[PDB]
Amino acid sequence: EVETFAFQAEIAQLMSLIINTFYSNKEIFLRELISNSSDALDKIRYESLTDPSKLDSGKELHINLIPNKQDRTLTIVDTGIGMTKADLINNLGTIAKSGTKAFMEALQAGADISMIGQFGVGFYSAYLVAEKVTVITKHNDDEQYAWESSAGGSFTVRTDTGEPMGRGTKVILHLKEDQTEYLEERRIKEIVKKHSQFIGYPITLFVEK
Ligand SMILES: c1cnc(-c2cn[nH]c2)cn1
Repeated sequence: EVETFAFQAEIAQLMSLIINTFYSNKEIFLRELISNSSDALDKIRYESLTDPSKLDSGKELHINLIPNKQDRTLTIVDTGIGMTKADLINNLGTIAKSGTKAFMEALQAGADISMIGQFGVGFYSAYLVAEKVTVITKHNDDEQYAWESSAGGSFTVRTDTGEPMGRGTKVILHLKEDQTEYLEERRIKEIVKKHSQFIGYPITLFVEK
């Protein structure tokens, strides 16, 4: 049972701009997704300070980077607070309408795409390198759901029957054919060292057989 939704016009405009603008510094997508994971881990940590049972779904707070050259996917896994179904539909827990508005005024006033995270819509930088993005998420107050979009103005939401997560979010980047450098160990290591050196959670880069 798959539900198909239309993006708000402003968000469709944001994704088309990310996809169509010539902009070589694509590597910032990873910084933005790791920063979102860190924000999500901060949220569940804060809730656990007054209610330890919030971590019954998983005590470990971490970020895993899982490249898969056979599937041509880069997966970013975190054990943060996760998102409800309502969060997923409402632009993955962002204020993307007003964030896009501010972002696009900044771009016409000197800014470049690498500053997207300052406007709260850094998730959509995934489409710098991915032709399709799948988001699997589990919030303590909801069931496990799968969000998916290949842009084109629509996204889908369905209950996820796959591997249970416990709690957190898994962003699966189905990479573009010419963006497979982000599956190489030394390239991922370089980007993490360059842009995410002060993230306060363990970031584990998985290796492949
Ligand atoms: C990218 C975008 N959003 C997230 C997230 C996780 N929990 N809540 C929001 C993670 N990575």
